[PDB]
Amino acid sequence: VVDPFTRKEWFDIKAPSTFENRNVGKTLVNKSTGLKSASDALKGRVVEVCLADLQGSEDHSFRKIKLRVDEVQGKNLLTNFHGMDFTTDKLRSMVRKWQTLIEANVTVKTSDDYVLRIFAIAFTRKQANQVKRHSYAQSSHIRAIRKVISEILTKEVQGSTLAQLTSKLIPEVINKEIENATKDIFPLQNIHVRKVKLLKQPKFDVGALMALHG
Amino acid sequence: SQVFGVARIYASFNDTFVHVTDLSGKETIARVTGGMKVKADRDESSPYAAMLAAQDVAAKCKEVGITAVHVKIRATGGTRTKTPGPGGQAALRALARSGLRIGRIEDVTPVPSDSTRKKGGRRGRRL
Amino acid sequence: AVGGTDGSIIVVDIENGYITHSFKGHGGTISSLKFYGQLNSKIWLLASGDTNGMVKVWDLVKRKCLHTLQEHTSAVRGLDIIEVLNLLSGGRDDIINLWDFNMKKKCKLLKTLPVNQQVESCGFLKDGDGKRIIYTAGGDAIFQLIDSESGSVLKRTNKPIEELFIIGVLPILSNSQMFLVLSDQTLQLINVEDTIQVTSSIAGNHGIIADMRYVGPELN
Amino acid sequence: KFESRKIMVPPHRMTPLRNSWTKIYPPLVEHLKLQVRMNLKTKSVELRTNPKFTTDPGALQKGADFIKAFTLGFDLDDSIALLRLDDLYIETFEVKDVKTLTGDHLSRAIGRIAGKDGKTKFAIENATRTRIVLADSKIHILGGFTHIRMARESVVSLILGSPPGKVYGNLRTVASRLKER
Amino acid sequence: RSKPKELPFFLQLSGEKVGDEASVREGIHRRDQE
RNA sequence: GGAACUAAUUCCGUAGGUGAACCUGCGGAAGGAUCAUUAAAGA
RNA sequence: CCGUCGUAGUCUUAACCAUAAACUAUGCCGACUAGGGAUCGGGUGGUGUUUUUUUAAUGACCCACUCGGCACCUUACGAGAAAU
Repeated sequence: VVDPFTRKEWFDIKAPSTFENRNVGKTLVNKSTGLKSASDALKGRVVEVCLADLQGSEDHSFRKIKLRVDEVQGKNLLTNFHGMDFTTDKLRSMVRKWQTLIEANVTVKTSDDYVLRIFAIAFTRKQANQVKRHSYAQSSHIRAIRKVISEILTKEVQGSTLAQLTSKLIPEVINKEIENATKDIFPLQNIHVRKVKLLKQPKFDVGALMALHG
Repeated sequence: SQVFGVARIYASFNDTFVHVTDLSGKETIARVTGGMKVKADRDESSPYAAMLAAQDVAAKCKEVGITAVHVKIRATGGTRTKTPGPGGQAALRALARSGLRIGRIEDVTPVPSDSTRKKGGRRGRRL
Repeated sequence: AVGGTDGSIIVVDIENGYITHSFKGHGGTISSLKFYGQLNSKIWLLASGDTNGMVKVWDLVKRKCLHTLQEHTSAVRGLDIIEVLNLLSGGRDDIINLWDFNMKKKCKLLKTLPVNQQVESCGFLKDGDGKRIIYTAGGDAIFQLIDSESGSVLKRTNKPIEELFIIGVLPILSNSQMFLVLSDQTLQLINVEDTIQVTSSIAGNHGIIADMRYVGPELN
Repeated sequence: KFESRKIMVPPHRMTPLRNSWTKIYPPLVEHLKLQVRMNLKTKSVELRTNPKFTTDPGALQKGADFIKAFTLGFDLDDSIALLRLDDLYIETFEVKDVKTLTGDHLSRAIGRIAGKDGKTKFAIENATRTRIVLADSKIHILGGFTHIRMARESVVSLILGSPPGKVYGNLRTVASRLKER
Repeated sequence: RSKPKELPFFLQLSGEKVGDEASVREGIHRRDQE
């Protein structure tokens, strides 16, 4: 004899300033009561929204983003970056038969000393005139590709403060410099960041979080 | 346009789970399954039941403050079957035609970079 | 008056099954609506409360939305139109807000009452003369009569040990009889004049009976 | 008041479906009143529902299921059946699911399901009124739930290395006890 | 004794008719001919 | 008990066994019946 | 004609045992006898293709050849009871 819905208070979630749409979704909490409140619950939640819902454009159907809530201000709770994933359906289609797959990754620091591990995947493409279907590189090929990818990724992560990497990933410049330094080794197709995770963030610093929001 | 939540359908064999939550996941909103809407054990998974649970879930779903929903369909997974149960597509078919506008639905069955020994042994299980 | 889940509100005449007029309204769920009328009058006022703290005083003859009062920070569960004009709106968050209503643009917030309970419903009681005590229903189920001139509570009918919330109150008002629908699914009749005393208790439904045991000398 | 479902098309099954395309989209757009776009570069079929032209909300969901059925390598006629009959569903499992088989052991296993000149595979569908697809390690089934459960047991009995004859026995047993009812 | 002797785009099927035994268990054209 | 009335698939190596007309676990073998489709970086 | 509990075991170190249809159910080294297209590795040849930058150098690819591989195809001026 209670009903949970008629007790909680609806809340509004706002995305980071560097995004196509600030508005994201609404959530249910629990009245900020004396002893156990609505303030504590909202801070640790995260939200997975496909950036195509978050950028509008569909040339972005895959690629999912983690938005974590850090601060709150009355029916208005802000968010920052917490990671990026791909979509499972898109990844399955990319793994075609008779072709080499290549992955590489590095754990690396930024300016505003978040620590992250970013990913990268690419596949050997057929030479547009090639009689042989397999088109497999040569391990020696693979070794070199990963070392260059690894090279390029560490350069981007150290240069990017944290938010800048965000601004770096969205237009996928990374994806292309790869292809550029790569095409001298072996063809390759797709080539994406694929997944990035956060594992060590610095300290709150309420000032820095406010700067991202507009 | 709508208010978005998350649908999330676990459809194994021998039962089908439907339950909608807040887009973050932390706070949920109504569940009900196929085992709930019939009594016969044997008939716990069947589409007929899932439809009934899709019906109940739709009611409470719009009873609170949700009008729309993204679904994340899912089989058992792990070292198990990996294929969609019967009453998961039927649980989504009965949920699709209910007004709740849908949007973007991916598969989320846990798939390992394989391992931990499957159950059954060399002979294997179900026959 | 009917309030839709979408927030669109349509007014239907009780006698004939037709809609006199349809109002698009605010873009939110409609928490409650209140009608104002005189056995015979050329003025009729309808007040609608959204899930958010927005009150629109739709005017039926004018067919316009006169006023917007987003003083409230939460959906207005209960709206009471006080007799001439001041509008009293129950606040889900905790704020119960007085208002001044007029046909013309001029309107203002006369007073704000802070009460330590959710305002499930509220009303104006004629008893107590000029110092009308607003009738307030809360989540904690403690009925409160509050001075208008001061924010102090003249009398509180109960605190109940059972953890229940009164969903809504049906009051005769002329007969000074208030019916409270409790979250333990019981109805209490309270007369209106320190602790409010229930004249009688009527239980609508018993959810589960743990055991049946006869007691008392009469055995009835 | 729109609705958008977008399904990826496999390259191997892409050519037959594109060739029959002209037989494919008309029953959708004309018989069911629906919008069927096709992105050749992204190899993705896009089914959009128009509120003015779509009588049933379920039809948009039905259209996506029909495209997927053909996607799984089923026949166009089988895909048409999904729109016509609701009771028809598809079941997919991995041979590795029922019995971990390596190399040639897997290969031969597949043959025991197919049989010489498809004879083993064809008998199960006729006696179970269903449609089966033998992909790589994936097997797909298409039909009524009660029909699929009987068909899955017969297919599993094969994949367990039981001899085809025994499976014929169980098959005519089940087909008899169900066509009787 | 002298006189001589003599579909829909969406198919409609009952739950019992299709493979929904569970729905039929809980389940609860003369005018057209006229 | 007495006496009335009315009604009418095969096999191998290995290990173990108390519902063992033999079976079971682990790994092998075939000396066991391959239909169907298959260019979609078809940039 | 299975389901449940589950001891040893399953994994690892140090030591044993010391055999399998341990099978292509076909000793080793060499030498001769006949055709074809694929493929793995290596090398040679090209005013071949593609990558652009300013042409290259690279790389991947195409053609011809040649060693050495894992295999398949067709056949004989050969062999077999016959499959081969």
